[PDB]
Amino acid sequence: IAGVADLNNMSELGCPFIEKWCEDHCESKKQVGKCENFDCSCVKLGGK
Repeated sequence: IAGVADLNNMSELGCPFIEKWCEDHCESKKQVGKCENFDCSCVKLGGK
């Protein structure tokens, strides 16, 4: 279960309705944010 056996996880093309919510959280943290198709991840450098 926890290893998932799935590739390219943090591509926003696999989570394009979720990238919005990750930007909203990581913005509060001064990060840019990205989605990993189940949760979010806060990249400190970014800009799409």
